[PDB]
Order: sequence, then structure tokens, then C-alpha cells
Amino acid sequence: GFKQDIATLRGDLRTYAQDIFLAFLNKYPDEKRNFKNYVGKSDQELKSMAKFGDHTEKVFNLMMEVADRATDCVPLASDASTLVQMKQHSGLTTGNFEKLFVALVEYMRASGQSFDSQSWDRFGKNLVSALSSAGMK
Ligand code: HEM
Repeated sequence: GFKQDIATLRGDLRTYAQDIFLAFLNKYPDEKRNFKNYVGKSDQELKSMAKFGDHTEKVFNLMMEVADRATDCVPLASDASTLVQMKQHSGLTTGNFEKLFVALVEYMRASGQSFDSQSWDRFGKNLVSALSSAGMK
């Protein structure tokens, strides 16, 4: 289930974080307008850049924490607040997060692996809700 999925992802987090993030950027190309530095680069080019590997792992490090602290796929309000009030997210709307989680769910559904994709879908929607509550547009 969800909890084990957290453990699975953590067991190879750099690889999962990059593959999921790339799935997100490839599905929603318009989203690269939040990451100018990634434009015009193939997946392999991105994976070899320093800031890509570093930023994305750090994203998933915290995502997994937020996931881990959730109850029944409902994140802590404190965690939602943190994500909203991060300077690096000044721009974002919940739509950005929505898309990330659609790609994440899609990735999991197409993997050979018995991820609990329905729980990640709930998690994504509940985080979006919590981010709305904590003040993100
Ligand atoms: C649960 C979801 C997410 C978590 C946990 C998260 C977490 C983080 C963290 C920890 C950083 C700092 C990384 C660093 O600079 O070392 C970061 C930076 C950033 N996040 Fe998020 N993030 C999430 C979703 C998103 C989404 C959906 C977007 C845009 C669609 C986004 C855009 C950014 C940008 C633009 C930066 C910094 C600039 C860059 O390095 O590209 N984040 N995020």
C-alpha cells in the first residue's frame, strides 16, 4: 500500500525522482516555463546536469516525508503551509501540483510494479486541497 510505496520509492529515490519528474515534464511540456534551465534538453542531458539530479531528489525527499507524515493519504496542514510559503514556489498554483501527481500516478500505473496508484491519486488531490486551504491559488 501507500506506506510500502514510500519505502519502495525511498529505496531508489534518485532514479524514481528523476523518472517521475521527467514523465511530468514530457507529459506537460508547458510546465518547463517554471524551469528555463531544462529547456531544449533530452532526458539523458537533464539527468547529467547537476541541479537537475539535486533539486529533483530534494523534491522527492520532502514529498516522501509529507507522504510519511500523512494520515490515510491526508497530509499535515503544517506541511501544506511549508510548501505554499516556500519562496521557490512563489509562482505556483495548485494546477502545477495537480499535474505532477497525474504524471506520478500514470508512471506508477505503467510500471511493472504493484504500487498503490489509487492512494497516490488521493494523496495528490488531498495535498492540492490542503495547499488551497493554506492559501495557494
Ligand atoms: C509535493 C510536491 C512538491 C514538493 C515536495 C516540492 C519540494 C521542493 C523542494 C524541497 C524544493 C527545493 C529544492 C532545492 O532547490 O534544493 C523545490 C524547489 C522547487 N520547486 Fe518544488 N516541490 C513540489 C512540487 C512542485 C511543483 C508541482 C512545481 C512546479 C510545477 C515545483 C517547482 C519548484 C521550483 C521551480 C523549484 C526551484 C527551482 C528549480 O530548481 O527548478 N515544485 N521544491
